[PDB]
This record gives sequence, structure tokens and C-alpha cells, in this order.
Amino acid sequence: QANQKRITTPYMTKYERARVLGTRALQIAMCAPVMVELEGETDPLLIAMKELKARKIPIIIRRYLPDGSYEDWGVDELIITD
Amino acid sequence: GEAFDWLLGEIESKFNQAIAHPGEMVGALAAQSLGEPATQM
Repeated sequence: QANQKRITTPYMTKYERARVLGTRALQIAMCAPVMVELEGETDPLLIAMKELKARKIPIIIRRYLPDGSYEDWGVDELIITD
Repeated sequence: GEAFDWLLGEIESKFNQAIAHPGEMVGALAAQSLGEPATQM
């Protein structure tokens, strides 16, 4: 759909933030570039959780509306619940 | 005056956190919540 007229919650559902911090931590865990300055972090889940609060994660979420269409929200445009 | 402006600030945030999350499996929730008491009835 167009960037106008998107109808979906701007907030990030707890299902999306569970699969974003999982998919991001799996990338970091394989030699993937890190967007944020890491300080004493050897653990990928803590790094990926840190990228999220800074809104640095490079993922766009594709939300399928139930009628077959879809919308593309980048992880910056969404509003982190917690 | 500032309490009221601060009060309307959280009535929004507290509400917008209640809204159901797209993707919840609801039938799993309503099937288990009606039948979980059943074991004690």
C-alpha cells in the first residue's frame, strides 16, 4: 500500500519485538556489522536489545493485512512499547 | 494545573498499552480460560 493511508497501530506489538530482537541477535551472532557502540558486550541478545532502544535496527516489518494486502513499517517508524 | 496536564498524559499512555495486539491467538486464550476453572468445578 501507499505510505499514506496505512492503517495499523504505530506501536510495536509484543510479537514483533520478540521476533526483531531474535532475528537481529542471530545476525550479530554471525559476524554482522553492529549499528551501535558496544561497550563490554560479548552477548548478542544484549547487543540487539541495545540497538532497539536506540532505534538503530535495520529491519522493515511487512504486516499482512487480512485481506491479502500488506504494509511495510521500518523498525524506526514504529514506537517501542517498552 | 500541572497535575491535570500530567494526568491526561498518562491516561493516553496507559490506555494505548491496553489495546489488543494484532496477532494474539485469542481462541487459545478463551478456550483455556473457560476450561481451566472446569477442573475445579
